[PDB]
Amino acid sequence: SNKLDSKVSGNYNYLYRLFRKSNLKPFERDISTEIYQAGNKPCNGVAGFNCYFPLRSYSFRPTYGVGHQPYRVVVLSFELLHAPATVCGPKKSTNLV
Amino acid sequence: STIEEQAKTFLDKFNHEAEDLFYQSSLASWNYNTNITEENVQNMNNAGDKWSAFLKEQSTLAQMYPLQEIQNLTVKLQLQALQQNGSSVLSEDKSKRLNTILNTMSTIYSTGKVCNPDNPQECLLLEPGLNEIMANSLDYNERLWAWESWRSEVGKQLRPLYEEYVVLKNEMARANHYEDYGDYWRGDYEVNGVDGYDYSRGQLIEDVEHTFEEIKPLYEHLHAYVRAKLMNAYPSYISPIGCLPAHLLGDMWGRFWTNLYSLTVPFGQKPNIDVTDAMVDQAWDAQRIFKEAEKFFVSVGLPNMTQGFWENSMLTDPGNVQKAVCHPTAWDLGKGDFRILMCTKVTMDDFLTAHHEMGHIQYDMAYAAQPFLLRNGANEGFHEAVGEIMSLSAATPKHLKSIGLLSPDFQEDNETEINFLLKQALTIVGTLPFTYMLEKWRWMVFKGEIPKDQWMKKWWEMKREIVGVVEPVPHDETYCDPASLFHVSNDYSFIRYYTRTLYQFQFQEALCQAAKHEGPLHKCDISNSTEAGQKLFNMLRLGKSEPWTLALENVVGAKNMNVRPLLNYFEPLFTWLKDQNKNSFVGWSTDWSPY
Ligand SMILES: *[C@@H]1O[C@H](CO)[C@@H](O)[C@H](O)[C@H]1NC(C)=O
Ligand SMILES: *[C@@H]1O[C@H](CO)[C@@H](O)[C@H](O)[C@H]1NC(C)=O
Ligand SMILES: *[C@@H]1O[C@H](CO)[C@@H](O)[C@H](O)[C@H]1NC(C)=O
Ligand SMILES: [Cl-]
Ligand SMILES: [Zn+2]
Repeated sequence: SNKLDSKVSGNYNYLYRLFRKSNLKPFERDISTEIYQAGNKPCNGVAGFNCYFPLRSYSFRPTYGVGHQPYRVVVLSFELLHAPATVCGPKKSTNLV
Repeated sequence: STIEEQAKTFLDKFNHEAEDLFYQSSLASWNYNTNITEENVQNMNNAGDKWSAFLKEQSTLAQMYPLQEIQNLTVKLQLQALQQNGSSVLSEDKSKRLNTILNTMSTIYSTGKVCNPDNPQECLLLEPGLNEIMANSLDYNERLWAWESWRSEVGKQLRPLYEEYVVLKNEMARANHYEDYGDYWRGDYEVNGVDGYDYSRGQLIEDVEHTFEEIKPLYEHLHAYVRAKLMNAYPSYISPIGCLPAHLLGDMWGRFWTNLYSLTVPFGQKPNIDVTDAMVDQAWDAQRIFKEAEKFFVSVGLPNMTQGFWENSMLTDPGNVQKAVCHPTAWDLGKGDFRILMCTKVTMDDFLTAHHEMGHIQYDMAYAAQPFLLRNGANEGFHEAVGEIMSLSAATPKHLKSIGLLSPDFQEDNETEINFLLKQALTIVGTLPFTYMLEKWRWMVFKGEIPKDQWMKKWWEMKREIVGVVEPVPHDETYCDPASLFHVSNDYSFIRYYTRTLYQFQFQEALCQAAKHEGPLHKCDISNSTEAGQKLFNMLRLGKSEPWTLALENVVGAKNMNVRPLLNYFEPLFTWLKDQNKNSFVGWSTDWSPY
């Protein structure tokens, strides 16, 4: 995505997580922004120094090189359950002779 | 919460914000250099210091943890090698006094101011007016006066600058219990803490003072030949048994005597050939100058530039309707952004300057794996070390003759090569007598070694004992030298140019590892060298994680540097000098003077 999510002023909308003390399990969504910290305290106040909150941001500008210019990734995970099959590929037909 | 986990969980955020601050400062540092507007003057310096506005209180918040029990040397090389010690320790008034004397030591000195003290009708400056009389002259009304004309006009004005700047360093050195404030310059040079692959603390004299003992017998081979090359237009002042004056520089400070090649031109009004401007009749543009620069990297195997390189770089001159500057600088703005700034035109003299600086951004793509804490040279000289290796690899006959510039009707004659090899004879040594007289001045004198009675009376006799270049007019303390230099005024350590010339040939000898050629060593090119394809790939990506001590072990494995690989490449030049010392001055007189 070159001319899609690139702002000269700054594309600070796309946020991501740089710090998380707990490791992951598949298909887990993490939207709760519990404030990470490196100090033995319950983050006195609301924010500030020694409370490195886990939400960070990106800085996409439209003159970066590859590896830093943003990409749009989507995964189509397939599953087979005990329910009857409802989604399937296309079945093309022929003429009627 | 151990300190090792604390180190990485602070330094990840530190480099993540550091690359953002680096790009926010690099935008202001680059858009000014292409677009000179009056709004850009306000908009570049506030944002180039916005990286410093975070760093001047964030570095103190970075080494707020003492890093006592750190077991991984990578993050300790990240933090402890970049301890920004400054005005937060001693004072803020004395530091701003140093900032005040930095205004008058570098900005007022910049571009100079030379007025004619003889007549007011001649309003001529340093570059506008003295160079056209310097270029062609025959009498001695101004030429021997031209060296001390800076001492009589500007050399008397820089007198309060000489003492306080050299007696401030003892107060500057006693901050963090270090022995010198040159250890702040030696901060990347203090590498103790690993097993064997560094330089020891007691090995510093063995590292520095011993490496100059090998190139000194090579200086006397040209000190008996270039000294006798003044017999063209130098009457009644310099005998051939004596030495050279100090007005044979080309500029006012003159840190090299390389410009004596234009003095020793045999036929100046009748050129033999001109192989440089053979591009003009075929009329290539500035594009093909840059298309072949990465094809030189394709032939060795180095990867091509990104697709965002040929549209944002400087390929055409903007001119005066779009105000810009023409400073040749390589640029690594970070996060995969690669571009350059260079005074490109239709000429051919920029080809060597382009091929000298194209290796800089190829080096910039080599350390792209580690973050900005290690994204530099391992010393001050490794940023231009790979740039000075291929700076002499562009004027090779296998690169210039193969494209079709030479004439096929000319038969191969071995007698016409007397003037082809005279150009590179004064390039390699011509700044090395300048190196060792600056190596002694400011290293171990600030710990209580120079009192008020030997400020400059220790300085003057260093110029004639080993260097040799003698003064033609006697001086005193009113004739301050080092405030007139270009590198001293911004306190540049001259250690990178001492290791610049040495560290090229250890990898320049690896281009021809079979039998050094298929014949003589007049030709050397990297056109389809598949043995040098993946040879330098593991040489250059290491950066700072292994320091400047053992950065020369990737392909050869040498512990130190010697000038023994400088012997095989200069074989037509060394046999041109070994049979010359038969009638020149033998030894050296310590009291010879041209007055
Ligand atoms: C030390 O740090 C580097 C880079 O952060 C990492 O690659 C390496 O695995 C670390 N070593 C240890 C023993 O944790
Ligand atoms: C670099 O040069 C090669 C040819 O050697 C070419 O295939 C490639 O597309 C070039 N790179 C770019 C970004 O155009
Ligand atoms: C390049 O060099 C290698 C080894 O020196 C050789 O095998 C190969 O044929 C060369 N290729 C060309 C096009 O000269
Ligand atoms: Cl000196
Ligand atoms: Zn350079």
